[PDB]
Amino acid sequence: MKGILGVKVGMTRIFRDDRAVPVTVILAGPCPVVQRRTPEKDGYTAVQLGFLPQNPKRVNRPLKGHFAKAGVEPVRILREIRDFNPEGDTVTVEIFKPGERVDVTGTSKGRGFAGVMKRWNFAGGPDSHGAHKIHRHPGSIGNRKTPGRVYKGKKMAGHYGAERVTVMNLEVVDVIPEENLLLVKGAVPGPNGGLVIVRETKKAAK
Amino acid sequence: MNRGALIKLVESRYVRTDLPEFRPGDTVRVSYKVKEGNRTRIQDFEGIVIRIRRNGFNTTFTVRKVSYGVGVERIFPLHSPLIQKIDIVQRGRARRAKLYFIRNLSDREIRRKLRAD
Amino acid sequence: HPVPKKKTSKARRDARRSHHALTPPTLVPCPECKAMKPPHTVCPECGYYAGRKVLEV
Amino acid sequence: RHLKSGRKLNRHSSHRLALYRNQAKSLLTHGRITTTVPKAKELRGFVDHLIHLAKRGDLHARRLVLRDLQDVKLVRKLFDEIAPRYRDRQGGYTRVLKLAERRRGDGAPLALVELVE
Amino acid sequence: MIQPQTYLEVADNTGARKIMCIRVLKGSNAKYATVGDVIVASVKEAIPRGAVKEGDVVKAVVVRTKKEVKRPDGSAIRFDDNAAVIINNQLEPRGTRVFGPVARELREKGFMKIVSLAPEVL
RNA sequence: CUCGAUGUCGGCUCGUCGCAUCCUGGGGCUGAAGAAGGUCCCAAGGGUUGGGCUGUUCGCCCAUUAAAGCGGCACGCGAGCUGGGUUCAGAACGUCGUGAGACAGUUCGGUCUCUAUCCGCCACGGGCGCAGGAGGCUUGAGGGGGGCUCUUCCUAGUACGAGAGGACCGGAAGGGACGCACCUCUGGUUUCCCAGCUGUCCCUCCAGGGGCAUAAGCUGGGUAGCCAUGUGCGGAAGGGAUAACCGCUGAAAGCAUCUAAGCGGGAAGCCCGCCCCAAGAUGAGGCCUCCCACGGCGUCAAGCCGGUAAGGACCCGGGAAGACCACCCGGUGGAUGGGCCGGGGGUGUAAGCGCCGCGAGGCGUUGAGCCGACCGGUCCCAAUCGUCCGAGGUCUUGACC
Repeated sequence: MKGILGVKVGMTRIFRDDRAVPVTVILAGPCPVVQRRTPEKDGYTAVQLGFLPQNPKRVNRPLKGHFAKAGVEPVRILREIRDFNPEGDTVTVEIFKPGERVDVTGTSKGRGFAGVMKRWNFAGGPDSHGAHKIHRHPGSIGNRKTPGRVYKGKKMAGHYGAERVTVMNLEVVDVIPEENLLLVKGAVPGPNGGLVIVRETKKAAK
Repeated sequence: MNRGALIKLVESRYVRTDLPEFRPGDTVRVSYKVKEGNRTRIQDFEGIVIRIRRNGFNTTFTVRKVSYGVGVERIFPLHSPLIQKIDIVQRGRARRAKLYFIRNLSDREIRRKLRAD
Repeated sequence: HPVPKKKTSKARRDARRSHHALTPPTLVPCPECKAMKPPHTVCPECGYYAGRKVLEV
Repeated sequence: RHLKSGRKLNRHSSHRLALYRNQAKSLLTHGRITTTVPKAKELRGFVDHLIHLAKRGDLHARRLVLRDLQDVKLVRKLFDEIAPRYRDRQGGYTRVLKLAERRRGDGAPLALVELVE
Repeated sequence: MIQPQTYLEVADNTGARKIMCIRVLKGSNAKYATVGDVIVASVKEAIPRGAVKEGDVVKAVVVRTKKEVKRPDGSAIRFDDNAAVIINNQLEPRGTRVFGPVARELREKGFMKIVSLAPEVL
């Protein structure tokens, strides 16, 4: 239970007798680019690609890695374990049925470098009776002979945007089998018009 | 392709025209009935009149606060396609300049001024 | 206010000055005459790819 | 906060527009001019749109960019002097190109950029 | 939209359509005398006669001004801030009051009386 | 140790461990019917509100709350603030003093500096390596993040019950607090997007504009990006060992006992399951594809040169990625930028001429005009030409050819 995708954009829709908002998932259809047979990679699983960026551009290696079970002419590829390939090509034109619950993730839009301000919560310090730092700045960092020094792992300023992550459950809402697309009402995990993936896990007993 | 494309599409799918009703006009206080309901599916062709205020525009859009003097000032904001709607008929005039968010209205209005426009 | 303590020898000084280090200048030959041309550029001779419009006076 | 950013420039919007123009003008004068890396880049974008109306060719358009450069000599100078010369291509009437050196004291990389004949 | 300390409006048997609430009656961590909620307060404004007084009740949330966003994507905002005063149980304060309709209220429900009570223009 | 120097309060901000645990649960006990209390042992998991007055932490008081703990770290925090404080001179009196002056009586003011070297933390890179030289997909030992809880409603007043009184099993529903993403929607911004305006010197008088009227003079609205007060989501299951505490089978105490023997019950806690790092885990790299076992040199050739574009680097040009850097897609056999164009969404009917008014302006051609980041067309322009480095890919053993 997994879908590979080019995440489109977020937008609003309606359901039953009320509007609410969704997101645009789009995925041509990855294919058995590589299989870890188990005897192969006893971490058995399926690795696939789902599109194709120019052919005149392509390392030999790629060319033949493909050769393998041979498939097509793309570059978007990655892998996931414990997921059979009751096919040798997958789309979602059904692959992913709506009115179902899902879990999913993607690249995480890339922030900047902001301290106690950003990075973490609590917006900085205070402002007025003190302005030799006006409004916000760095909290405190340890002490005299307690550990006798500077700590080792509390939040910290800077770069906190160039990373990746995911979201737990979300809704499958709707399936557009033609233009391999699906509306899901999602935390648009990470950008849009870029890269994402979906997987489904949740033996959740309410 | 991309966004523009595909999306344009899905929406077209659901909203279709918000129900061809393309009577915007800046001013015009006017009146409609939304399904707005509850209690024993009392979805009521409820009609509120309101002096036309603003709007959101693209797939999702909204015929904005049209302020209505109820006996206190109550401004009503409503999504456009939003299947929620049934009747939507204008009464007032699509006049006045400076464009929307002209809350001048709701704010310092004063019936007189109001008419002053 | 915070003047170090001593200087971990030239040793250190280097450690630093060192990772520092000075690299060299990119160049191929004039798409026209000869000598060194950095990627997109012309110069006091050839000066072009389609109209020297440059050099000599 | 910052990242996804469009129209990227330096100094101060007034200073800038100032330049963009002054320069757009001087180039118009000489067909080709010498300055620094993006000085050119963006100046391209700009003097760029200008030639665009240069072409526009009409009482109005005229009125406009003039609005911006202020001065007949050139006004017409461009609008008829070369505006024709170009009226027929698909813009990009700019040719921004990296010279041989960098101004002194600093090594500021520069170039010449002009109307692309 | 909300507030802790508040100069709010009412219009029940009010001493004055105004009282200052401390905070929200909800899940121990107030911070929002929010639309259709129930909270705490004392009077701020005067009161000709009236058995009301300069005390303090608790009650329920009307109007707001900063997004009445409903389930049906019904949307509204009144340039007014006020709720109805409660007597214990919730059972409203006065015989009547100056204001009207709209989901959020009835929806919260517990106060039908308020419900049929403030109907017409105003 | 300290007087060649160790900043004392109160508070702030970021807190970190601790249990004699407050709320949480697990419990045997009751003078335990129910419910509810109260009585100890186990267990820190998360959690462990606002104001008032007081320079006071303590405290007393308002309102809630599941609850609104004690305390370790120079009563954590000045190389991170604050500085009411008590504690340099003033002056004040109240009080001693023959008075000079004085009172840990008091009250009004009362010049807190900081360009980081080291180890330490937060990030990001340059090495050189995990004995072919390579492009890309993985699996994790091991480490990191979050594990709360209301009130209502579900079975609720049949448990208890003379009666007054109250359910374990268990099951819902939403909410608060909070963590993670994210703009559609909601609202916030938008130094140039558009629109209105006074004063002013300039263009050429008239309009039509132009710089200055603070780094946009004023004002009213305003994408896109970023962003709450807006949106999705999360804190689970469920698996295995157990704390107190409950039992089974059974002696040594030829009746008995949970008890060494052997077996089970059992906690929101411990390992896992949940996401996020990760072989520089020298103890991996596992798998895929691919150039050749590359070419010359004194045998030990683990050195040289081409070798391969096998591949990549360089420069260029582009990027919600971004201090540099590395990451990322592209370089014209392209759409990469800017340009242009169609379009969205912005402003609110232009400029001119035309129509009514001495005029002010009003109406028409006008919902025109002008536009920046948003969908995407099209080589209009500029991604030319080139250069360099990069196998013949650890030791070892066994096996086949």
